Amino acid sequence: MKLNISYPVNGSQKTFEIDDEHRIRVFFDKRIGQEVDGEAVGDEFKGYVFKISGGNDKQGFPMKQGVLLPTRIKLLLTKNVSCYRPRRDGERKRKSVRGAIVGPDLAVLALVIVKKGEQELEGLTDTTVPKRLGPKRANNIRKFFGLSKEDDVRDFVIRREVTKGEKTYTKAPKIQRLVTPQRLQRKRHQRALKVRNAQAQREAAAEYAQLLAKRLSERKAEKAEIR
Amino acid sequence: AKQRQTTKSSKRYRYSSFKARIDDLKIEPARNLEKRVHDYVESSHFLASFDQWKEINLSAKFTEFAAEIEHDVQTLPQILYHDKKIFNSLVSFINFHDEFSLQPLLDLLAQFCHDLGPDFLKFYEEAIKTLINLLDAAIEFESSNVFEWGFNCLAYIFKYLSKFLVKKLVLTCDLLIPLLSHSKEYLSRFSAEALSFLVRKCPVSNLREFVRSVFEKLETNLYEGLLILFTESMTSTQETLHSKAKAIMSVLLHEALTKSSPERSVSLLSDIWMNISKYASIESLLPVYEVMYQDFNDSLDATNIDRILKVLTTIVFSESGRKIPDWNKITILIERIMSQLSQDKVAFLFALFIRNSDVKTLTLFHQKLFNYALTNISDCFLEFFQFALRLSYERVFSFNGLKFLQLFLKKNWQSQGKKIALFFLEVDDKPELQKVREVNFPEEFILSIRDFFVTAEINDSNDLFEIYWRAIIFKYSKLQNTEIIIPLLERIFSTFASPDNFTKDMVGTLLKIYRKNNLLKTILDNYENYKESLNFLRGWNKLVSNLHPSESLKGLMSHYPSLLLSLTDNFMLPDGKIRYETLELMKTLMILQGMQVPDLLSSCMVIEEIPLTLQNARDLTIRIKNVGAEFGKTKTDKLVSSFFLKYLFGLLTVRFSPVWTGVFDTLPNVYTKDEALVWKLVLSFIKLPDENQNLDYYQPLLEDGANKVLWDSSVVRLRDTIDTFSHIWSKYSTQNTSIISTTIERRGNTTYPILIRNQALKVMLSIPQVAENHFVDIAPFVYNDFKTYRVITGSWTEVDRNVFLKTLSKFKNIKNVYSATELHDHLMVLLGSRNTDVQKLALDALLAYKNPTLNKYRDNLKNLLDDTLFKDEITTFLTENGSQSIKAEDEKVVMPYVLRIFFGRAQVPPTSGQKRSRKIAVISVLPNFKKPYINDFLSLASERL
Amino acid sequence: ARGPKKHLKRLAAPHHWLLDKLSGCYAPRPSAGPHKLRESLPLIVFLRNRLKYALNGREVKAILMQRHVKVDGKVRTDTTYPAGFMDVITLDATNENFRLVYDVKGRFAVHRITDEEASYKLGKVKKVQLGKKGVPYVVTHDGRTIRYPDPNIKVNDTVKIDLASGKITDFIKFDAGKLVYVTGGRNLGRIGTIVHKERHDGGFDLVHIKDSLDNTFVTRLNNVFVIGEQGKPYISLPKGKGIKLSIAEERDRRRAQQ
RNA sequence: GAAACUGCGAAUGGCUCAUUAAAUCAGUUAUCGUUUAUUUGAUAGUUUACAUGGUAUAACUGUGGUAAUUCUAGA
RNA sequence: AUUCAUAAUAACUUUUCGAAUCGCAUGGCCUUGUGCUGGCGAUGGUUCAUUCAAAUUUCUGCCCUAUCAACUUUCGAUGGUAGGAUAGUGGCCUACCAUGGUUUCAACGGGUAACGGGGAAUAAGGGUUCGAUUCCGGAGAGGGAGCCUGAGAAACGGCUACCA
Ligand SMILES: [Mg+2]
Ligand SMILES: [Mg+2]
Ligand SMILES: [Mg+2]
Ligand SMILES: [Mg+2]
Ligand SMILES: [Mg+2]
Ligand SMILES: [Mg+2]
Ligand SMILES: [Mg+2]
Ligand SMILES: [Mg+2]
Ligand SMILES: [Mg+2]
Ligand SMILES: [Mg+2]
Ligand SMILES: [Mg+2]
Ligand SMILES: [Mg+2]
Ligand SMILES: [Mg+2]
Ligand SMILES: [Mg+2]
Ligand SMILES: [Mg+2]
Ligand SMILES: [Mg+2]
Ligand SMILES: [Mg+2]
Ligand SMILES: [Mg+2]
Repeated sequence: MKLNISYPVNGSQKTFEIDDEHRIRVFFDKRIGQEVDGEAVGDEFKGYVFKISGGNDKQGFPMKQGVLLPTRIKLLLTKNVSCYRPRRDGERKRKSVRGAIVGPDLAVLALVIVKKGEQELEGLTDTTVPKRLGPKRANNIRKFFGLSKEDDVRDFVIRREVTKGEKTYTKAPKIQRLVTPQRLQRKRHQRALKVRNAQAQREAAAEYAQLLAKRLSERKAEKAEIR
Repeated sequence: AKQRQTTKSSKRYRYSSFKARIDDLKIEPARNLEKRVHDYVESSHFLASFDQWKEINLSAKFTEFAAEIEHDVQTLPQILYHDKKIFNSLVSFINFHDEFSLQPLLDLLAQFCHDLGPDFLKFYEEAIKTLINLLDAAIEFESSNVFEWGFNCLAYIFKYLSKFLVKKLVLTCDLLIPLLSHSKEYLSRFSAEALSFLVRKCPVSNLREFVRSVFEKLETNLYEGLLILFTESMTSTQETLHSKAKAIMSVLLHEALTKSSPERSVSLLSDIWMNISKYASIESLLPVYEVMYQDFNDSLDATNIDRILKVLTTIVFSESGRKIPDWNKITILIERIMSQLSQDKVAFLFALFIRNSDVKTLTLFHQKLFNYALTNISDCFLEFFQFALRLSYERVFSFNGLKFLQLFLKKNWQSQGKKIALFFLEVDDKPELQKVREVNFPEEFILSIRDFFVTAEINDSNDLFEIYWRAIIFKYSKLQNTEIIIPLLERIFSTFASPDNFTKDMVGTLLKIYRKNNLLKTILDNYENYKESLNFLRGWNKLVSNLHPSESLKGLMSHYPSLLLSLTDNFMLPDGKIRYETLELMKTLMILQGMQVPDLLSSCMVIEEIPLTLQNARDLTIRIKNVGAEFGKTKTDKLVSSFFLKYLFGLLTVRFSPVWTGVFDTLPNVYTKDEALVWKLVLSFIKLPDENQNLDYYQPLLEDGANKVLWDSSVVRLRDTIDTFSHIWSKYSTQNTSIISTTIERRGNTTYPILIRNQALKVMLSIPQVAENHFVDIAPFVYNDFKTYRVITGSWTEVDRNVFLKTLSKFKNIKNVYSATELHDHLMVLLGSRNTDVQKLALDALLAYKNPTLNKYRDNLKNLLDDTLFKDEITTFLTENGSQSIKAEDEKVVMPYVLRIFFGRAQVPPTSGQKRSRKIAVISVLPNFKKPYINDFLSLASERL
Repeated sequence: ARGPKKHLKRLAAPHHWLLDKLSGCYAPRPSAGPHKLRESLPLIVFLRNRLKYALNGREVKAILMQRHVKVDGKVRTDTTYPAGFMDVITLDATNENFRLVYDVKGRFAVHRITDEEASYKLGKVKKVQLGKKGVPYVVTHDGRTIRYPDPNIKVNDTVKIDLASGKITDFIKFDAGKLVYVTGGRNLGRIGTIVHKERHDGGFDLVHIKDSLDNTFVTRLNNVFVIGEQGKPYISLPKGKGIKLSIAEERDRRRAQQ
């Protein structure tokens, strides 16, 4: 079966077609998350460690973690699970999914390089893929560059250059959770609003109390007159 | 903002801010070509507009105004006879400032002036005063339309009273000064446009009076107001100038060069020229060009020589030389100016000429251009040549500027030696100025400074400074410099055994002088105190790279076997460059010594060369991991082990997160090579923030050199270049402070990041067993509470302490540490900290001690820490006679932890209903405790007091 | 239905809006608001079918988004905002203030008022009760809650609310001899003076009202709105002064003025 | 300003009369027997801060399975 | 009319809320600091009230059939007590209790080509018949069964079984 091996440190990944059944059989009976020794797979993988993460069968159905069977089964999938994207809020769909036990009928098996062996793979270890995007939140920028609190993130924003024909310029992200005078003004206005509300309520309560006391006094006077 | 609504959406209705409307608004009624009501008249303009406004506006104020004035406006003669009452009512209703009714009133006011123009003159002053109050009132309540109505009415009055107002425009301007000088930019801008129409209509004779008055006024926002007013007057249409622009420019010019006019007037003229030059095309500007050039020729004089010079700088800089048709004319003007002043102005002029002039003209005049610089700018030629290099260095070289610099060096040689040191000091770093370095020097200095070098007293830093600037020049010397340098070298080592920061830099400067073995011996005699300095390393690197290997050098290297190891200490420094030179330096010593360079050294050098960017972020990580794998795989000697491990800690000092990932993975698998060394490196980094690192460096005698190099300009483009020129001038004015400051900038970095302790803590966490063995050195921090120190000078951050406590819990046998009981007691102190996370960390370390009784109750103690299960655990675990209650035999051991835990929970700010209930619970379990155990809790509360 | 409805058929719309039965199939459904659906006049009907200022719904929306309409001194931008009885509608650009008062026929009438009259409205006290923290409050017929009411104010009284500040200026007690306005039943829109209030515990109270012409009619208390003392209303009344007039005389005076 | 996340709507409208004989429905009551998005009005000084995390992912980059679907696996 | 509104005391909570949000604009104080303060709006948030609604509910009112006279109650039928569940009342369900409840004033059962009404036709009046069908209300989405989401669904141009 095909093997989709990913080296996450480099972010690289490549496929290997397999014909001999010895490596395929040492892959048999394993489970997603278990580790296998690359040398059993082949000399090119001597010294490597492969973690099983999933795969697809001869009919394309994916493997699902948590179901411990070597055969397909129809499972009722919901929000926030693999192998299913709900179209409608609260939607649940029962779909056939392959079990988590490796078997002969797996068309492709996905592997993650846990540890690098003595030899270097041409397409995985020898190449690197840069990250597509850089940090956006201010604290993430500081963490990435190890900046101090006094140092301003504004000067350490990663900028990417774009050329359109002969024209050229640069683009940078919008930081969120950046301390700006507008946020301070909003906080101050909110505090002032709440304080003023409290004072107004106290004044109104006091005036009502005075009115009640005056009415109470005059009615008591009238009762005294009646006596 | 900066990306204004250039691309409009498909929405039919869009929101627009008041500032947006104001910015787009422009006061010029004539451009509007829409049909106007007053164009068609049967009786009068006022009546024609009066009936229409009755139809459209229904405001209460306008309705009241209409009724009062309806009867008296039926005919033009009736309006004339009743003009007084009509104007009073119009003024009265406008003062109410009712926006619903302003538009009809303001329009009618203009049409009122239209009917009886010459008669309106007696009303003129009141009408303008009313508008000024309205526009001032309009600032309070936002409405862009109100401003549009008001200023168009002002513009209309100007159009109808154009003849009379022009005769006394100075009076009209006098009324509008509050508007032209108002704080708001737009109110001044709008008024300027309205007054601009009158100016373009003026006769030349009347204009000359007006320009004189405003320039007299110029001697807040008035300068900007005049700037907008005049530039609007000349500009008529896109890439085109008004026909009258010739006379206005000529009249503005003649006054500006007139001695009586203030210098601000010429600067005002300069700012005008930038605006119109930018606005107008070449063809529209040709007629304007000739009038100045003729006037400059006609009015050239000694008194106005500076003023003409300043405006000429304005022309050359404006849009570079693109707008200038014929540079040859300017060159003739420049020659006439030189034949008939301020040095700085010319330096600014010629430098811009070099950059902006066409190639053909400069070829004809480059030779005369530089000879003039030697003629008068020879006093400040260095400031000039620097500015010329910054503007266009390549052009200066092409036109033989270096040769003239040689002549300047050989002409003004004695008076400004130190300035030459500053200039050549600044230009070394730039590679493009390599040709300037290749310039040969006049020999007479190289004898003179050498003569002082042969007999120089060095007993204080002040004496040392004298050699430094002479040393900087001496590098270009060709007269066998090595023989002279060496005697000074032994002198400086002998006189200052313990160098300061400044002394180290000079030694590198002195080494930098050397050009293609004894001097190698001299540096080897005293290098332990100079390895850290970057300049010293660079000079040493240039030396050894120059020397060719031979058996004699092998003997020199043999005499000092500890050389290689000592240099390894540099790899812990916070500076990338210093490490790189040490790597380059270390390699060539291996060539001179003949010992084979390990491949690890080459690989580490490559890593330093890789830029620190997100694109290269991953690439850096693999390289560090790969070399680490190589280092672990291949057995090596102590030097390689000392090399690589120190280099790894150097990578921690780097401020790039990907670098940290590689080293943090590499170090735990390679520390076994030298466990003692790695601990020393970790220990040092922990103590670096506590250690106070201050760069103490010589301060030369302060120089009071400062002056206004150039005039101030409102336009940003000219001002920035002026600031650049002045910065160079100020730098050269104080040569001692400039020379000394430049050295500081290029010295390098010595201040470790304050977080460096955190990096070492991560290393310690990854390898607890090393910390456990070496607990002796790390013990004091716990007993000091991680506070330097009764007032506390500094203390560890909360994150740092948290990582520290993790390491303690990870020790395999905490019980057998150097001071277990004292650590155990202090872990008691942390167990009761108000922060529950600290308490959990302390408990984990306490559970690291193997005690059978505590293990029996390990779960209950943990549950007490957890906020969710805190309440139920108290009732089940601590209830007297409970099934799960602590046994009496084990009560002695567990109870102190229980009491101290509850103490921390008791310190929570009892601030929310859940939190308040928590404080009530912790006090309510006290009666369950025996009285001796109740007593100790009270003691714990009183211990802090 | 599985939830709240959002459409209103023209035939099912309130009769007093006077909507064409063939203009379309649907009528404006008043959104939730101060007044009930059947006792409210949406702004679209008022601006289009009554004032004729707008020719269709879209133009009404254009007017509203320009923020030219104010209800009780507040700008409203909802086409189907349920303006109702004793509501003040202010148009500054046109300079009018309208008070929504039923005519004798039982329909909301275009009644223009002065600014000083537009500064205040009237509210029937639907409820009085102590709120949280022991703060008394009164709920009026238009959903306004006013805290710290005058203690003498009780249910069925009328309170003069100042729009700018939303506070009670004066009040009228519900007593015999008071001037009242009918807001329901086939006597809707009439005006008279209270004569007697018949009470039935556990049932609907009945009120006898005498007009200026000496005619008497009985109406449930829920449809009575005190508007002042006899001869001294606190608001300007529409033409006809809430007097019901017969059909024959209607023919008569139409002929006379014609 | 595509895509995606987020919020709202999709329980309105339109169609048909199968079941249903105190059921539906009409009129007339009650909630002191309860839920109520939204509108409208009131209503909260008692709760590193110049502002916290991934305990995190989509869109996106890239490697793939299935004959096939508004299928989706690994990184 | 209330154990109502509200308030108070003592504790309780895998226990909430009490603004880490956004647009436009740049005013006022000064000890001149990117110091302090400050405007017009949007979106959220506890509780109360109002509104749109929902749920249940009190009384009266349905065509033919007595050659349908007794029905309901074992497996809730009538009612009491306690609990569970419900947004909530309530045999709605559970456990223990009693033997109750409707009926010749037609229960119960059967038929209905029975969705109900506003209305339509005819007639002199009484009546007879029609009303799927422009509005109101109820039920459904081939037939039964069960559900996530959401304020609101037992939704079907949402999901899951079984039957065809
Ligand atoms: Mg952009
Ligand atoms: Mg009642
Ligand atoms: Mg969504
Ligand atoms: Mg049927
Ligand atoms: Mg039946
Ligand atoms: Mg019934
Ligand atoms: Mg909504
Ligand atoms: Mg609200
Ligand atoms: Mg992923
Ligand atoms: Mg019960
Ligand atoms: Mg039972
Ligand atoms: Mg029928
Ligand atoms: Mg029907
Ligand atoms: Mg349905
Ligand atoms: Mg069908
Ligand atoms: Mg269904
Ligand atoms: Mg369908
Ligand atoms: Mg449907």
